[PDB]
Amino acid sequence: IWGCSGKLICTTAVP
Amino acid sequence: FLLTQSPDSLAVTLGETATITCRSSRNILHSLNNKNYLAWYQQRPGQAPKLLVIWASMRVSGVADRFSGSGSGTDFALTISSLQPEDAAVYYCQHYYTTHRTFGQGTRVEIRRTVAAPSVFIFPPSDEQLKSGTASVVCLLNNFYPREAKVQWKVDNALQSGNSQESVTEQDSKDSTYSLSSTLTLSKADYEKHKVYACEVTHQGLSSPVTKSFNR
Amino acid sequence: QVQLVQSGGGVVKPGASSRLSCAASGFTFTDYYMSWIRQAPGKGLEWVAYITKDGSEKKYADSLQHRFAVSRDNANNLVFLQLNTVEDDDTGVYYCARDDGYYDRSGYYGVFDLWGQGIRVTVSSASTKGPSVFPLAPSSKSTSGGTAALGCLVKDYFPEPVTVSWNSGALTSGVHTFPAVLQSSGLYSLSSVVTVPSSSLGTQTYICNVNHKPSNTKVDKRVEPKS
Ligand SMILES: [Mg+2]
Repeated sequence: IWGCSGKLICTTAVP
Repeated sequence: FLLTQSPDSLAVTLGETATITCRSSRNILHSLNNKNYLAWYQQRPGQAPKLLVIWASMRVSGVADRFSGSGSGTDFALTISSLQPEDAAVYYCQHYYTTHRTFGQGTRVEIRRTVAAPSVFIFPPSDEQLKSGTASVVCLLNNFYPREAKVQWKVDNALQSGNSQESVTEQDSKDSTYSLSSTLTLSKADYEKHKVYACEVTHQGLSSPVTKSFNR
Repeated sequence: QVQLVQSGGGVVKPGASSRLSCAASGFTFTDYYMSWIRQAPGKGLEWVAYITKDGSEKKYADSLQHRFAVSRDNANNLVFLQLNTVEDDDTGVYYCARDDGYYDRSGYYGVFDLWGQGIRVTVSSASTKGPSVFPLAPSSKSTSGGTAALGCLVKDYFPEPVTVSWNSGALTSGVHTFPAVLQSSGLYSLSSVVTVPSSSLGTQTYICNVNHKPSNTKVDKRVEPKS
């Protein structure tokens, strides 16, 4: 219910 | 859940602006971040797609500032300013608002440049093929613009029909030109029944038709 | 460095099975979801399946009535796609792709940041045929000034595709490999051509590297001026 395949989408999802 | 791109095709001039529309059947903007879950790809021919934009408007590393994303709700756009020859490609939009990702049907960007006349080359059949009973003659029209070109085959100055095939390249990534091959196929017997094999070429960049020919 | 290299494909009969492969290097393979995507005509890009980093969950498109099976080998850095009871809809170019995204309780939301080169699958009852290769020798009838043209005619093969390189990949500038034509025989044909300095047709060597993977056929042809 919360994690990351790689990084890119989850380094830029929040703002 | 559809993504409809518009238009299907697009002719844009070098140094000018292309716009590619992507409409979604439904909203693709989540609440916990207030971003649209759309992406854009670029596919040059004979290459796999390359991702350009995520979150509808964020450019990815190593992507020129000419590629800009925009829109909200169900209506989005990719623009390409100061167009370059390497932008000649097909562009797809893709949503990731659910686990069932779908793509738009794609939008081709053709490029307009100055008129360039073709270099014409002609190739007789190889001795290697002439042992097989079939004889292929190839005519090459190299690096021209625009795409519209006309090729005529003359065997002993007689006009041929029903025995040649063409293939046009994709647009070149560097000079935005096209190339063309026309291949005339005969039996070995018919090939050796005649002497003069000509390829006559008509293109806008040529003051008058160019002819290349050889003797068997 | 970072890369996905695909293998497999070629011709397959209706109702039969085909296995596609993808080898990954240059990145931590066990950090990424992995997907398969195909490109048919008359309908462009289509996501078919993904596989998780590895608590192996897998998801598929439903239009594919359970017919495809995706698996993974973290150890050898491989992803596979098995196609079963193939139909006339399955002809096209299949890509594996590195899948980047986030997952929460509601599902996974991702994007494809690195793609394999692509493999062509052709659903057909027709039989495989490897190509013959003939030179397009440079002569006075190529020339133009001061540029010579030369090439190889690649003729009578099935199915698509063939790839042509020159001098083992070291000759790419001036190269035009034409899209294939369908001949009335049902077999394919194309030409690869290249422009070079006419001044050095004596000293320089020009070799076609034709590769017809569906028949595992390789042909290298030296194109000499004539004659
Ligand atoms: Mg171009």
